[PDB]
Amino acid sequence: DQEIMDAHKIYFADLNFNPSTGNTYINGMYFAPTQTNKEALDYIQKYRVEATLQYSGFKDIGTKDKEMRNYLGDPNQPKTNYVNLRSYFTGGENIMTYKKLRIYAITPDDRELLV
Amino acid sequence: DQEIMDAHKIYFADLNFNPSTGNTYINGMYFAPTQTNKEALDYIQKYRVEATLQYSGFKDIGTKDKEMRNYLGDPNQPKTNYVNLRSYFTGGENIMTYKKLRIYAITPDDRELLV
Amino acid sequence: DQEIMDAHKIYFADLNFNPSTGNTYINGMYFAPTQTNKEALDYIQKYRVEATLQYSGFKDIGTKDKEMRNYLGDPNQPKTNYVNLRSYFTGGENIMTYKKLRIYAITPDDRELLV
Amino acid sequence: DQEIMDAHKIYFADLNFNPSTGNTYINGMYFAPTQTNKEALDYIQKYRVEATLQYSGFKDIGTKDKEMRNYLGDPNQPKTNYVNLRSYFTGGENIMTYKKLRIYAITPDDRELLV
Amino acid sequence: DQEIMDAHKIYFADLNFNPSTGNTYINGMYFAPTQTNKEALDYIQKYRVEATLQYSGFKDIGTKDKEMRNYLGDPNQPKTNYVNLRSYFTGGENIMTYKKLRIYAITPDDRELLV
Amino acid sequence: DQEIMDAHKIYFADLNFNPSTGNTYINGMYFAPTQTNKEALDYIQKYRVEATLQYSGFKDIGTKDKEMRNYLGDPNQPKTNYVNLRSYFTGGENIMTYKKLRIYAITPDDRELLV
Amino acid sequence: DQEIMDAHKIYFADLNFNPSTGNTYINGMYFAPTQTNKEALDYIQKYRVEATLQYSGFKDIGTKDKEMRNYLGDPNQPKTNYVNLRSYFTGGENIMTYKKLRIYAITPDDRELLV
Amino acid sequence: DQEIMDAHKIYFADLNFNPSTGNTYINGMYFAPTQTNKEALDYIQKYRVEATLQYSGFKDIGTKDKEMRNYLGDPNQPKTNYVNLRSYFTGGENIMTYKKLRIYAITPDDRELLV
Amino acid sequence: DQEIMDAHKIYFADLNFNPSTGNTYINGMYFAPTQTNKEALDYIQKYRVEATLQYSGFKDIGTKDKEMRNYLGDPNQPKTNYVNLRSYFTGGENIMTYKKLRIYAITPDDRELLV
Amino acid sequence: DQEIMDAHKIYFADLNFNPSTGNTYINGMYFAPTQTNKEALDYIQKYRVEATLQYSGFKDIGTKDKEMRNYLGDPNQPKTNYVNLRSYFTGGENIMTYKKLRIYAITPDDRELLV
Amino acid sequence: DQEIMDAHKIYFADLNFNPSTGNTYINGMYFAPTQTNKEALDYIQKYRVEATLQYSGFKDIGTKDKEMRNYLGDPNQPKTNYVNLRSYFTGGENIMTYKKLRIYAITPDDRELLV
Amino acid sequence: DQEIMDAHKIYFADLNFNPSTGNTYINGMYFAPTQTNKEALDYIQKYRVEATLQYSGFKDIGTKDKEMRNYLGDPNQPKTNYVNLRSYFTGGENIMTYKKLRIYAITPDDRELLV
Amino acid sequence: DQEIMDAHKIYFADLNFNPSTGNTYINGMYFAPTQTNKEALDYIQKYRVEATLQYSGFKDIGTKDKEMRNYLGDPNQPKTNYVNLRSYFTGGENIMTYKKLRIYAITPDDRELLV
Amino acid sequence: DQEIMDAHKIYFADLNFNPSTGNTYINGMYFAPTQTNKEALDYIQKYRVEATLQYSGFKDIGTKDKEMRNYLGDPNQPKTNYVNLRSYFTGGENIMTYKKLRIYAITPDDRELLV
Repeated sequence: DQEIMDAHKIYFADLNFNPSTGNTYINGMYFAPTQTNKEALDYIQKYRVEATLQYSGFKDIGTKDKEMRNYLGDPNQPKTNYVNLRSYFTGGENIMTYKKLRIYAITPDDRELLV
Repeated sequence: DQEIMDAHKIYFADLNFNPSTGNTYINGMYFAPTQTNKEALDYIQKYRVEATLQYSGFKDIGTKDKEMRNYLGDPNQPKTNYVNLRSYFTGGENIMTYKKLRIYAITPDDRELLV
Repeated sequence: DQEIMDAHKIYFADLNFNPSTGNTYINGMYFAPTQTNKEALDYIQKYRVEATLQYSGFKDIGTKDKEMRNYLGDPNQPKTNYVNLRSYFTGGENIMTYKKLRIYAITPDDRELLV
Repeated sequence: DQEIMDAHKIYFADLNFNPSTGNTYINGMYFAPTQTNKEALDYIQKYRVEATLQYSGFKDIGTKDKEMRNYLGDPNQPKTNYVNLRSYFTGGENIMTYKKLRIYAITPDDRELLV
Repeated sequence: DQEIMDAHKIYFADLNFNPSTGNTYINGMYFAPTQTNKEALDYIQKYRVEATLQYSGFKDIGTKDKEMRNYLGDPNQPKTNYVNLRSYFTGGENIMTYKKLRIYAITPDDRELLV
Repeated sequence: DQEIMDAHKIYFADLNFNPSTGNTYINGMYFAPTQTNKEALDYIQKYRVEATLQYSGFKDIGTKDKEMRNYLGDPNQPKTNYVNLRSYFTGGENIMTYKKLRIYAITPDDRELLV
Repeated sequence: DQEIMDAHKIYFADLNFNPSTGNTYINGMYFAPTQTNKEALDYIQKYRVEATLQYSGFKDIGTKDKEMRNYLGDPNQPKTNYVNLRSYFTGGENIMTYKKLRIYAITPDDRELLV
Repeated sequence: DQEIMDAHKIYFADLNFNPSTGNTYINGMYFAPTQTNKEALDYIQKYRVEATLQYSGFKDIGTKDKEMRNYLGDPNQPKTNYVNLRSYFTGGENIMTYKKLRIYAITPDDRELLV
Repeated sequence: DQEIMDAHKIYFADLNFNPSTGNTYINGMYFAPTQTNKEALDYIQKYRVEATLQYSGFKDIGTKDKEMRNYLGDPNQPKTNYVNLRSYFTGGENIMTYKKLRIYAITPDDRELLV
Repeated sequence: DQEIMDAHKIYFADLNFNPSTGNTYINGMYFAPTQTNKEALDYIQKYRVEATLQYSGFKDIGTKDKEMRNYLGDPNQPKTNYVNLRSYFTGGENIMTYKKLRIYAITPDDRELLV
Repeated sequence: DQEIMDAHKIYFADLNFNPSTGNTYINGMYFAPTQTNKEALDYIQKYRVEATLQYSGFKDIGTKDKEMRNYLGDPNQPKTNYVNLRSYFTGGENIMTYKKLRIYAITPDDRELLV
Repeated sequence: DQEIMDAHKIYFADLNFNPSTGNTYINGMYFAPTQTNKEALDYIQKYRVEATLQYSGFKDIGTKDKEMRNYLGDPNQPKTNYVNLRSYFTGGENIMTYKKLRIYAITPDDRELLV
Repeated sequence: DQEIMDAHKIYFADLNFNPSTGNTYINGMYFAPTQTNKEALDYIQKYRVEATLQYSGFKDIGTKDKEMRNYLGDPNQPKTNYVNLRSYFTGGENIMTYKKLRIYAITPDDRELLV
Repeated sequence: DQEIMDAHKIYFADLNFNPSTGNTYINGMYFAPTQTNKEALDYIQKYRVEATLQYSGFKDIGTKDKEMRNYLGDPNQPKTNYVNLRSYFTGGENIMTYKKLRIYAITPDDRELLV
């Protein structure tokens, strides 16, 4: 059901501010808030990132799975998807310049979100 | 038992005040307080709102179900119905200008309350 | 055993004081303290009030049941009857001007206490 | 300026509730809240009560003076008069049945308030 | 310097929310925030309200004076004017339906703000 | 001593993070940290901003003065200059897109910093 | 075993002091502390008081049973008898002027203690 | 002015309760509450007791002076006299059986109060 | 095994100090600390005291049993015997003048310790 | 005035209890409580002890002076004398076996108290 | 699978700072953070150190086993290996000068990390 | 395996400092820390001390058993032996002058440690 | 007095440990602890550093003055010199690799300490 | 007055215990407690130590002065002398093996105490 699986462009990233610097880091993505007609988040299973770290930026980080907790940290909401940007093969932090998001169902590799 | 199912005009909405603004938002409706002769709240099951958000106001929000907790937050009261204005497909807040309330039993779509 | 069921004239009401007004509201009646010869409180079951609210005073409020907790809030006392003036079909508060108390055993409607 | 000195009928009494009884006692009178045209509270000086105590009710209690603190215990209000019902020749408490209020300027004895 | 003394239309009122009701009351007006070219708030001295109370709404309340504290309760701001809606000849509360605002310099009576 | 008064390009802005949004606001500029050869911050006196607010972005905000507190909130540092982005003719917040900084000595209007 | 059942004259009453009065009230009787030769407290079962209340003093109060807790509120003591002066058909308090103590075994009515 | 100096029969003693005994001890006498016509407490100066201690009861204790603090420990009361039963030549405590009260003005020795 | 059952002369008493007196009372006896060769504390079972109370000193108090808790209140010690001077037929306290200690095995009455 | 200076036999010592021993030590003597006829404590000035320490008991300790604080640690008492058993040429503690008390006025050496 | 078992050069040691000295001690090694292609940490089992202590530095310390807790003390990370530098036959502390790390699989003794 | 059972000379004693004295007491011995080649602590079972107490120093104290808790109070250490110097037939404390340590396996009495 | 002003080689640096890194930073130098014969710290006045920062390491930092507080943070010590490594023209932190220390009396530039 | 200035052999040292070692360090000497006949501590002024440190033990430490605080840390004692073992030219700690104590009056160098 390919095309509507590409059609969930609305998204939100979770932030973390560091004082005594001037920048904000990403530590998670509250992904695909539940609209009226969207239940294709059952077929899609696995996620893969290619981000920009603080040291040696563009690199493959690895493939992990979704963790459906909530939307916007609110208890009375549906369960939406959430890409966790911590359980990944990294040591540094992640910044907000550019990023690529390769997504794995059974055998596609669709690029679903580009900043 | 249609007509008395339309005859429960008494209602109350639950509020939330924001300081450093001047307005009050709605976050729930303590609906149909129990009068002497009203037990038609068993047949009615599902609810649907069409409200005015802070951004792109009039839109269909979706259909959800009742949560009979209490009336006016008081422990020694009967159980009345309560439309929860949080478990709905929204991201913003809701305001107090105008609203429409489409109600679903088995196959009617009766408009039960208009502000 | 009708007449002694009418003969329990001693009673006490439970109060609630509001500051920044000048009046006191009723929120319960510790009813029929246990005297030496009174065990007719087993046959009587249900109670009904016709009180004076803060808005639209004299009206039928409804029929409810007894809740034998204690007398005067004291732990080492017998269990006496208690009319709860909260689990009743009302929204406002109750005041101390005038009141009527219609009491239901199997099929009498005896008026047991008049202020 | 006699007649307007009689014309300040609006008043308020300060209460004290005792639990494990059913009554409320008077312990002060926030007297003559400041209206638009009333500055005759400068000429009047002394006050005298004839109240109903808990024991041997109607008796002369004595003559004392005013204590202009506030109105309704609120800091941002004008200063109004206040009859203190504690600095008086009594030992018991005062109740809310009936009372007489004899007021002393230079040589009148005007009865200013009757309950 | 009459006309610019009429030209300060930007304003803000200070609110107070009561739970277990559904309304919000006014208890002050943070008046005339300091724009780039406005120093006519020195000539104007006294204020007078004609509001709508909870009981017997439209009435003259009286004339009082300004209290320059701050703007929006913030310490690092200029001093702006503030109409205090408490030091006025009233006993009840004030609501948000309609209001009239008669303002007194030396001898004008300009109506400066109408809701 | 014009040119070195233009030559203090190193700067730092003070931030404020809002949760339940995704952005960071500016609320001050710790300006011109003290290098080895820079004592031209005595001649310069007044500052003027032209920023982008949350509503009606590009506008003249006004002219104010410096407040030499510290650098980076640290007690054992020299006193450097600080543009306060709060004591200015605004009501909303300020964001980080674009900004202009017009600076006033006796009679120049030098643009000292552009983002 | 009648006579030694009368021979336990040593006793102690439990007190309660009220400030802002001058008197002390009785609220229990730690009865018959265990001497060397006294085990007749097994045959005796029920107790009855005729005391002096604060209002309408001498009256029959009723028959109740013993509650063997301790002696003098001390944990390392034997269990002695205790007449509870609270679980009795009264509303007021009890005072220390005069009292009568009618005691019920199977069919005697022995007066065991007189003050 | 001898006779009215004898005519102040109203009095009150201050108590102290000891638990794990059954008695109450006297530790002060709030003496001569202020009635309407009594200002003979200026001429009288010194006091002397002959009480009953816990050991070797009836003995002369000594002569001391008055300490006008208040009446009944209440701040808004007049100043009345107070015999302090602690600053006296004793080591034990005082009990409530019998007492004699020898009072010294310039040269009388009037017995003013007998229990 | 009589004689070594008499040969445990080492002992210790447990004290209790009262301030505002000058004396110390006995409230227990940590009896027979465990030496190298002493296991005759198994055959001996019951104890009896004849002490000096505060009132009517020398009297038989009664027979009770041992409570092997510890020695000197220390957790890492063996279990030694302990005569409890509280679970005995008394009402007052015990003092340190003179005492007699009659000890009961099956049928001896050996006096084991004399002060 | 020699003989009455010898006639103040009533005295009291201040104690200190040590747990994990069995004894009580002396750390002060509240000396000569004020009786009715005793004001010879003005002429006497200096004190000298010959006590029994924990090590090398009977020895001259030295001469010191009185410290009139109170009697029995009570604030509402007269000032009586107090021999301080700490400001003396010792290192150990003092016990309660035997003691001698040599007292120095101008030139007598009267032994005033012997235990 | 020998060579890639040698190819995990990335590592991290856990530190402990002592104030009132100038040095930092090692108390653990968070070993082999999980990269993309490394699952040879299953075959390797046992570890052995030859470190430099504070006293008699170079010595064999002994052979122990791995404790897979986390990486960098972070809960949302994979499980990596951890050499515990406490459960080893030592008494002193370990310093940061030089160290040797002999590692035991079934029968190799590969030196895996040298500082 | 006698000789290596004698060869564990490394040891450590556990201390306890008393203020207001100048000495330190022994209250345990963390015995035989685990070296590389020592597992003879399984055959040895029982211990016996001959120490110097505060009173009547050199005496046989008795035979007790080992309590393998830890080494140096540290949780991540092996279990080593520990002679408890409290569960022994003593009443006083132990000091650090001289000591003898007689150790019991099945039938030897080897002296293992001498200070 | 040049040469002994060079002869104070003993020194100490003050540290600061950062967790979640592996290094320690310098934030001060407790300089020249007071030996027996050293009072040349009066003539020397000013100090200058050339350190290695975290970014663009070797650079002139500037000239500042001494702050004689203490030695090793201890209150009962003499006053020694202290180079403050914070009041210097820097923004980053300082590390422990290499450093140069140029010292200014009236007109020498002696290098006093090299790591 | 030389010889009695040598005759004050009684002394006491102040200790400091370190856990996780086995030793106690000296950090002060409460010197010459005040006996009956000793007031030669006025002529003596200065002190000098030659102790054994933790590193390079026997060395001259320097000359300092007395600090008369108290004896044994007790407030109600005379003022005795106190050698402070902290304000001395050292960096390490001091131990309890051997020590020499050279004392300076005007021109003697008497060795007053040897351990």
